[PDB]
Amino acid sequence: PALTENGGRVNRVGFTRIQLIGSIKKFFYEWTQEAMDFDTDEELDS
Amino acid sequence: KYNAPNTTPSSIGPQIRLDYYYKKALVDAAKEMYFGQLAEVTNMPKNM
Repeated sequence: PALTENGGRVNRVGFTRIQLIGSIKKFFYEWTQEAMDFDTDEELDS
Repeated sequence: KYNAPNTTPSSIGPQIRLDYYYKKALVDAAKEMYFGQLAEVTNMPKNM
């Protein structure tokens, strides 16, 4: 970027900006009372 | 899930204890005694 004693419109410059994009997206089990009761392991639920 | 009887395997897996064991057992009362009561006893000495 040069210059001179006279000056004037000599060195014009610009700027930009960028963009970003994201997203948010996204399970069960069942059991019977007879299963828990008549089981040998009484800590099965845990 | 389900707990079908061991022959039809349970959903969770194998089952070990299928029975509850009642500790107390059943005995038979001794037959009441009749002829033994009526008796006389004579002592037979040894070396005789």
